[PDB]
Amino acid sequence: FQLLEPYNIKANLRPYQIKGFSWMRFMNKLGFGICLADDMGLGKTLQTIAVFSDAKKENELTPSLVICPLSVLKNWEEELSKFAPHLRFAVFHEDRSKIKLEDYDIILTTYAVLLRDTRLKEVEWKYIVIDEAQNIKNPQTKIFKAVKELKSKYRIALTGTPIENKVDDLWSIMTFLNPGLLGSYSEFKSKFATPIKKGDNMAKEELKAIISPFILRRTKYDKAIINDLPDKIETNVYCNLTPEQAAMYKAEVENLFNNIDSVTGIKRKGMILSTLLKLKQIVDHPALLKGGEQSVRRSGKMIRTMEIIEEALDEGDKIAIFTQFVDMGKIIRNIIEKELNTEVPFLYGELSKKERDDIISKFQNNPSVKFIVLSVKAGFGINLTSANRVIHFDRWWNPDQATDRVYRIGQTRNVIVHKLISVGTLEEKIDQLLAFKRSLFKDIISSGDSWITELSTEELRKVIELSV
DNA sequence: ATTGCCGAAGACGAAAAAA
DNA sequence: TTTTTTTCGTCTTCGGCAAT
Repeated sequence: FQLLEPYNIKANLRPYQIKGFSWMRFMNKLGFGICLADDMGLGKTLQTIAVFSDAKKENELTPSLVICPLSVLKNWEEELSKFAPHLRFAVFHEDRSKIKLEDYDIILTTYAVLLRDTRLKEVEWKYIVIDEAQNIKNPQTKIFKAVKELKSKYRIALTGTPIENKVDDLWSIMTFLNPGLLGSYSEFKSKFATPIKKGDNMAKEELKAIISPFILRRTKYDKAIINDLPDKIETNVYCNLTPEQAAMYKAEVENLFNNIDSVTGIKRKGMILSTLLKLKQIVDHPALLKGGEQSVRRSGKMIRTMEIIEEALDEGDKIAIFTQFVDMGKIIRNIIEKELNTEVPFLYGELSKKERDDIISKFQNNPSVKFIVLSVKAGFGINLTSANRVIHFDRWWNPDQATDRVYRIGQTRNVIVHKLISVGTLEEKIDQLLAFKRSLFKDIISSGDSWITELSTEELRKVIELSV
């Protein structure tokens, strides 16, 4: 064994990532299928990229395949090009005929697409990374079928949850990594499964022992790492619009550009403001403008928010959701309370200082109260030191750590901050400008969003209009 | 307390229409 | 032939509801 050196990775890997990355490689080189199971938050992706980078210099990368959930496609896209500008990749999703596999180091696909494309089926793959491997639990599924039939020199199954404790899920992921290690799903099931399930120790102990050398996992509270992680970790959660929202969106956009031409001056700014405002609501949830049933299905953000809440809950986290519309504040609280059948305090302006402080007390002190929804604009006294998980539903903060400090966010415990952005909306494109620069793109942008009202009818169109 | 056979719903593509 | 919006269809998990 030996700790490798992050190759041309464009970032500083914390100790545990330098040990998980090199532990992964070491085993791959000794010809084994391993599984990285660290907690989301520990950055499996990056690590998995450090591997790629090194596997590339030793000439063992090109061509490798990554199979992930649609949810996280742009996530790899982004992390790849930022941390490894030097690695060539292709997204295999649409117009997949205009893509020649072999001419790229890496190829990103979807479990979905694997089930409908032979070209993949028949390649000599160096690496094959199954992202969020839970998508394979049931060996009866077709994707399991489709995935085992693939050809690979090296494999890595990435998962968020512990496999060491879900007997049924272990097999597929394990057998994919190293075929045979557990026999047949039938054979396995009646020597470990039913046995372990039926209360057995000599079963687990062994089963564990056979597997353990292929599974590396590190929680966010592991002494080793609690103090190395940044105290505030921020990921961008990509959301898709529901057909309904996209109609409304498209509807409002192609409407401003039917009157914008008519007017100018003061009214041009105002016009673009409300139309901007209506958009920022349509992406949040359609009921904000149409009323009607406040369902999770009507909104893309609500769909992702629920998936997140699910994980976070899986480690008694205390989640805090922010939103610029009081009305959105009520819907979110309503949906969560009903669906999870839990208690959810909601804090916004109007409430009496005595009311506020009553809620913040329920949040940090009642063991059962796991959420809290806030609809306020920073300049008040909110004490959120109990929150380890935070969600920004929409972009409610004045264009930050000086905003998190108004509340006591980093303060007392490591915290993961999810930032929701609707793909193709003005939400993603406006980041493409905040990230565009903060030397020439940061001064007038502090002036609220007024800076957008001056843009230019053609530029405004590229920014607010729905993209593909 | 386990299986197992609907129905139902949701998530994703792809074919099918059509300003 | 194009390009865009709708509808269609497959895979898959899960909530009953009977039945051992």
